[PDB]
Amino acid sequence: LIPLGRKIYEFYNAPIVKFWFYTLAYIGYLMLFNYIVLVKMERWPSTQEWIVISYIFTLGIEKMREILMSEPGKLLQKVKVWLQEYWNVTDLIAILLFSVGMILRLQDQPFRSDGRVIYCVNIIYWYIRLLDIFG
Amino acid sequence: VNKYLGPYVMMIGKMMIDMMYFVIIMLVVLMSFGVARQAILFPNEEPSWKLAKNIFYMPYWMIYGEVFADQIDPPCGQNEIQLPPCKTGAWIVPAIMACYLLVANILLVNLLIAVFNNTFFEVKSISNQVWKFQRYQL
Amino acid sequence: VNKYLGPYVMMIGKMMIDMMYFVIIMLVVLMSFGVARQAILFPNEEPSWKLAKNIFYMPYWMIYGEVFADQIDPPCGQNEIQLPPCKTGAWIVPAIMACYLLVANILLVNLLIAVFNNTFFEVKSISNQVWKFQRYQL
Ligand SMILES: CC(C)CCC[C@@H](C)[C@H]1CC[C@H]2[C@@H]3CC=C4C[C@@H](OC(=O)CCC(=O)O)CC[C@]4(C)[C@H]3CC[C@]12C
Ligand SMILES: CC(C)CCC[C@@H](C)[C@H]1CC[C@H]2[C@@H]3CC=C4C[C@@H](OC(=O)CCC(=O)O)CC[C@]4(C)[C@H]3CC[C@]12C
Ligand SMILES: CC(C)CCC[C@@H](C)[C@H]1CC[C@H]2[C@@H]3CC=C4C[C@@H](OC(=O)CCC(=O)O)CC[C@]4(C)[C@H]3CC[C@]12C
Ligand SMILES: CC(C)CCC[C@@H](C)[C@H]1CC[C@H]2[C@@H]3CC=C4C[C@@H](OC(=O)CCC(=O)O)CC[C@]4(C)[C@H]3CC[C@]12C
Ligand SMILES: CC(C)CCC[C@@H](C)[C@H]1CC[C@H]2[C@@H]3CC=C4C[C@@H](OC(=O)CCC(=O)O)CC[C@]4(C)[C@H]3CC[C@]12C
Ligand SMILES: CC(C)CCC[C@@H](C)[C@H]1CC[C@H]2[C@@H]3CC=C4C[C@@H](OC(=O)CCC(=O)O)CC[C@]4(C)[C@H]3CC[C@]12C
Ligand SMILES: CC(C)CCC[C@@H](C)[C@H]1CC[C@H]2[C@@H]3CC=C4C[C@@H](OC(=O)CCC(=O)O)CC[C@]4(C)[C@H]3CC[C@]12C
Ligand SMILES: CC(C)CCC[C@@H](C)[C@H]1CC[C@H]2[C@@H]3CC=C4C[C@@H](OC(=O)CCC(=O)O)CC[C@]4(C)[C@H]3CC[C@]12C
Ligand SMILES: CC(C)CCC[C@@H](C)[C@H]1CC[C@H]2[C@@H]3CC=C4C[C@@H](OC(=O)CCC(=O)O)CC[C@]4(C)[C@H]3CC[C@]12C
Ligand SMILES: CC(C)CCC[C@@H](C)[C@H]1CC[C@H]2[C@@H]3CC=C4C[C@@H](OC(=O)CCC(=O)O)CC[C@]4(C)[C@H]3CC[C@]12C
Repeated sequence: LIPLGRKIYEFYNAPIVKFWFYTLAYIGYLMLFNYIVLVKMERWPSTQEWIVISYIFTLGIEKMREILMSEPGKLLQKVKVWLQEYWNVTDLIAILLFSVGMILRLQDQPFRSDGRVIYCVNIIYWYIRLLDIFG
Repeated sequence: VNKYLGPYVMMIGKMMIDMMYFVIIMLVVLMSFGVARQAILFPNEEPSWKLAKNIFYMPYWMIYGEVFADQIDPPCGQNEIQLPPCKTGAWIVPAIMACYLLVANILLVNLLIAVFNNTFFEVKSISNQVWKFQRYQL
Repeated sequence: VNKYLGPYVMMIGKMMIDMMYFVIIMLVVLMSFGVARQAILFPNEEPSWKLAKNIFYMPYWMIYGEVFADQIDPPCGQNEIQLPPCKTGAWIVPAIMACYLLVANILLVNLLIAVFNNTFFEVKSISNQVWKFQRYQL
């Protein structure tokens, strides 16, 4: 059983396996975003929208962890060296936009439609961000 | 079998791969504009396969000179007959349509022109030589 | 007779051959789409020469920015007044239209751009020298 566990641990820590797992999760998240923007939403979010919100929140926590686990000591230098990549800047802008849209959506009308609109502009961004996977 | 048509045919077959990569990038941009337009203009929809059709329908014919000009920004919320009320954020649909049409028709088609043009000579020489090779098989 | 218009005219005459080969491949793809569209959308037809006209009519103008958007996929078998029952396989026509428009407008026109650009220099030098030779005949 020990060689089987060694094979499992060696497979799941490979960078190609991690990349394909990230790619499949991103494609599934994008598909769920498509379902929650095409179909109507009620007063409370559905299960698919809760999965999309969880994806956004955990991605934001992961980007914060990438900010904290960097090379400089002083925090402004870590923020500056993380914002030197344009994709990190657009990721931060999109996560803040999703937060604003979800806050507006969790209220009543007419703010729910505003959150829906912000969701549509964000799905434009994530569809463009598929080129990171294509890279 | 013809000395000019044959290498032309396999040259078309060689540029099919560059056309395929172009189709992949156009599929990404087209699907973004279709999803955004359908999701803004139609908020209250049941789960139906017509939504998937409406993702692809109008943005695809927008590449070939049909912008569907009556549906860019139709007058709404106005007595003219009081036209139906405007949906929220419907002004973003012509803006993202402008960005989509610009990116598609001006960037990706011209980029496919450029990659067809700069790889033409090697493909033409290899296609002529491979046709002269396949004369034996014929 | 003009030093710039004359070489331009015989340069056009040189590119007519590449235009002819493009016309042949366009004719194959155009007739395939026209025959398929006419034979699917019109099942019960008598022998008439209008069928041959309908093969070439709308697919040819589809190359020049007129996609006939009212006839791509009209609502059928539905109250608009109930529309005529949808012909069997009528959904195949927009798909093969998509494939035809992609192949024609994006592949073959850009390929003709590629064959016009990479044979331009030899044709231009030959046309200039031939015009300078034919000055004596003029
Ligand atoms: C690994 C990658 C390449 C693919 C992973 C994504 C799919 C497995 C997911 C993404 C979108 C999902 C769909 C999104 C929405 C719905 C509607 C859902 O129906 C309802 O919510 C209403 C009825 C009910 O409550 O069951 C049933 C599941 C389904 C088809 C999901 C099935 C599973 C899908 C296709
Ligand atoms: C990790 C993410 C980014 C993608 C992984 C794909 C699947 C693990 C997910 C995607 C869509 C999900 C489905 C979306 C919608 C539903 C309907 C849902 O129906 C109800 O909850 C009905 C009862 C109720 O209303 O509470 C049951 C779970 C299910 C099938 C989900 C099961 C898990 C699915 C297939
Ligand atoms: C009405 C609609 C559906 C029009 C049909 C579109 C496609 C089904 C056709 C149009 C042009 C065809 C291509 C024209 C030229 C060639 C080259 C030829 O292949 C070779 O000569 C082999 C060597 C080589 O590929 O270079 C046959 C396949 C291919 C790619 C053809 C595959 C089928 C294509 C894409
Ligand atoms: C990125 C580019 C190069 C390719 C992406 C575009 C295609 C994948 C899309 C564009 C037009 C679409 C078609 C538009 C309309 C229809 C009709 C539809 O059938 C019906 O709606 C039934 C009949 C009816 O209800 O009127 C089936 C899908 C289909 C063929 C679509 C299939 C997908 C197509 C070919
Ligand atoms: C990265 C790219 C390739 C993502 C592409 C995503 C969309 C094109 C797909 C993914 C999930 C699909 C949805 C999954 C489930 C459904 C439910 C489905 O509902 C039914 O068929 C009715 C159910 C019944 O009554 O039996 C209608 C299509 C729809 C909305 C699908 C529409 C097309 C979606 C949004
Ligand atoms: C990846 C590149 C190189 C090729 C392009 C592949 C896809 C973009 C195509 C191929 C098959 C297509 C699907 C074939 C059939 C349908 C059913 C169709 O359903 C209807 O139109 C339902 C009828 C109606 O409600 O009117 C909706 C589009 C869809 C999902 C098509 C969406 C576009 C797809 C996924
Ligand atoms: C009103 C409609 C029907 C438009 C008419 C279209 C054709 C009847 C014309 C348009 C451009 C003409 C061409 C323009 C230039 C030339 C070059 C010229 O030929 C030469 O100078 C001889 C040297 C050489 O061919 O290189 C005259 C024939 C040709 C092919 C012409 C043939 C007749 C064409 C195809
Ligand atoms: C592959 C490309 C480069 C060339 C292929 C296209 C032509 C060969 C086609 C496209 C338009 C066709 C024309 C479209 C309409 C007509 C009118 C038609 O006359 C009538 O229908 C009589 C008057 C009437 O009944 O209204 C005679 C054929 C003709 C000239 C067609 C002849 C063949 C044409 C020129
Ligand atoms: C490889 C490519 C170029 C082949 C193209 C073939 C078709 C475009 C042609 C060849 C056979 C033709 C058909 C041959 C016979 C007839 C019968 C003809 O009937 C009449 O004229 C009526 C008889 C009468 O009352 O006198 C009408 C045209 C039609 C359908 C023709 C329409 C055009 C067709 C299908
Ligand atoms: C090979 C390339 C380089 C040149 C293109 C040649 C053909 C594609 C053209 C030239 C003569 C054309 C034909 C000339 C006259 C007619 C009669 C025309 O008859 C009608 O329109 C009948 C009236 C009606 O009912 O509308 C139908 C098209 C047709 C067969 C044309 C079909 C297309 C043809 C064969």
